[PDB]
Amino acid sequence: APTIFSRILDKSLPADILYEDQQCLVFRDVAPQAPVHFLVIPKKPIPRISQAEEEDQQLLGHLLLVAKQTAKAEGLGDGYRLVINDGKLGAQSVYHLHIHVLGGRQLQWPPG
Amino acid sequence: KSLPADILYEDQQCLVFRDVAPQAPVHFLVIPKKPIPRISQAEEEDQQLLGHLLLVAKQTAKAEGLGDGYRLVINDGKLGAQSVYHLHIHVLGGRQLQWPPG
Ligand code: NA
Repeated sequence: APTIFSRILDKSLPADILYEDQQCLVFRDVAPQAPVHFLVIPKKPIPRISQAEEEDQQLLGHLLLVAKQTAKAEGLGDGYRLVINDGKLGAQSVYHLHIHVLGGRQLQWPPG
Repeated sequence: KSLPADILYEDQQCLVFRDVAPQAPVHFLVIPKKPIPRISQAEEEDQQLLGHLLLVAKQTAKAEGLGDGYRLVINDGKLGAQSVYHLHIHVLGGRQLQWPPG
């Protein structure tokens, strides 16, 4: 059961790719919820953060470092929010691990 | 009346404690013991620690009974609504989270 992210990864679905390496891919959200809204995904198709395991420690740290690097590259110096959704109550849309990065507006509280 | 503080988890690398102004029936906070003021100021040397914090977040979520789903949130700076200038991972569960996430 590959998710739609398999098409972003294999480039069969065009996307605005901000960053790519052997471990991960970064691309703009199809439906931005802020002036800047992008996703950091692992190439390893970890379905959800609840299903990450000890072996994924280095990859998970790499995803946060790529998120904060890309946030700087996208001019989010006045701040931003990183979001990971798990499961139904999380509103997880796609069952491939992704970090949302939202900036360029005041994010409110609570976070949904 | 702010709720009583409570540590859910502690190891050599981190502390997990309840949010005393919770925004969900389950709402806790994952912090490194290492002084990292904000995620934008993490550096390459923090890679293992940052993955450790996400694994602790997921593990604590399971211990708190968040099997139906939950949300992890990291705020950076004023536009992120970052309230304390120390790295915090917010974990929220026990209700439907909405979209957008603020
Ligand atoms: Na201690």
